[PDB]
Amino acid sequence: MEALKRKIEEEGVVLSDQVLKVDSFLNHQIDPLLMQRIGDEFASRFAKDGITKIVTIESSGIAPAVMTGLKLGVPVVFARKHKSLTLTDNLLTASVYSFTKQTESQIAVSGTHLSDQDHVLIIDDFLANGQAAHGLVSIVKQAGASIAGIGIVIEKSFQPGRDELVKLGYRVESLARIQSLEEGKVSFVQ
Amino acid sequence: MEALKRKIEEEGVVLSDQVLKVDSFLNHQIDPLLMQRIGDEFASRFAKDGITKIVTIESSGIAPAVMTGLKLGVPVVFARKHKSLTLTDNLLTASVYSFTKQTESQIAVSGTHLSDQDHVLIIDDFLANGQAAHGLVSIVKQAGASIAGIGIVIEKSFQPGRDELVKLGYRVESLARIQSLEEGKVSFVQ
Ligand SMILES: Nc1nc2c(ncn2[C@@H]2O[C@H](COP(=O)(O)O)[C@@H](O)[C@H]2O)c(=O)[nH]1
Ligand SMILES: Nc1nc2c(ncn2[C@@H]2O[C@H](COP(=O)(O)O)[C@@H](O)[C@H]2O)c(=O)[nH]1
Repeated sequence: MEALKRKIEEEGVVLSDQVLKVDSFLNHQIDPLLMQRIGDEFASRFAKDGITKIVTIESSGIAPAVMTGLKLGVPVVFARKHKSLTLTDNLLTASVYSFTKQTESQIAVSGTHLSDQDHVLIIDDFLANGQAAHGLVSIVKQAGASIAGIGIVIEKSFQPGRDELVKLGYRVESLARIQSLEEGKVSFVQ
Repeated sequence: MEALKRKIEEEGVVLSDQVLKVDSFLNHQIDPLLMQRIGDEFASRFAKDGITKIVTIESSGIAPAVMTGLKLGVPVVFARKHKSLTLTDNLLTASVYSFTKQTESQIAVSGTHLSDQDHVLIIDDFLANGQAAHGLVSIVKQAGASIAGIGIVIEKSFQPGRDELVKLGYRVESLARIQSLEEGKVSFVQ
């Protein structure tokens, strides 16, 4: 999206050659209109895939995912952080290593919100090493649901996440693909 | 909001005398259409208040706040969990005791996303004891901004939150008001 690309160029802040900060419009402060466009762009790409539900992870993935679900007319389920001490009957879980925090946590979704008849569209804000995406894929398959694809708002093409993810055979749609972050500048994939 | 009250009646699950679960459409799985209606209702109520920004807290408040922001045409800033062990200046913080998790945590907002020029609409999913609301109000005042009011999706009128905020001179707009959760049933305020 030229709209997303421009937002990144003028508002994004290059933390290092490995991290891009977009707190002004995606990760802390949210630009609703831009989110609507993002959701519409995602819906367009999966319009005829027969998606029945969208799955994301709290909390940055929520806005993009909700707008997408609004356009496609399907519910949105967001995975939540978990680790608690008790018996959670029918709870889909997965271990995810945070790329930005370098810590490991467990994400989860109540089994009751996903069924083997669901054809899911996974959505998330960033794609780096692919940990979060794999985690989501794992949760969806645990419910016996099928996966129509993976929508990413910003993908760092220079990181292994993308290549490792497409190995599974799931269609990966990244709205903005960054080739480099070197020299405090964002260069998109040509 | 009749549409919201019906959702609560048919899908809401009374957990205890103090907690209502609505994981099927508001807190885990999200119903986008309903979120949009909720967003428009809030926007309608504050249509002429001169709102410049919305402030909420991750993660359940995000969806209702974003739709409100889309309708009103303003940005949405969501407070995030923060380690009192961290630093970062200009950072606006508050201490919130989670009604449902029953644990204390620090929430924070980058001071760059709020200015004394702002006129804020605070939004959250539930109102119980007023803990989260008090945290957002503190953060907003820390930035020197003014407050139009607090939009709440589901209020438990039988708990102290609303009375406390009202007594403090804050406008409270709750779309659904519950008078009691006793006997495992939802009874709205008449
Ligand atoms: N803000 C921001 N978050 C990132 C960036 N790269 C990765 N992440 C965070 O890390 C997760 C993606 O990492 P991955 O699972 O792909 O290894 C996302 O949930 C996201 O919050 C980045 O450049 N900027
Ligand atoms: N799902 C759910 N969350 C609640 C309920 N009561 C309080 N909360 C949670 O607690 C916060 C409100 O509590 P308060 O800050 O007003 O004491 C909200 O952010 C919400 O996540 C409830 O009955 N059901």
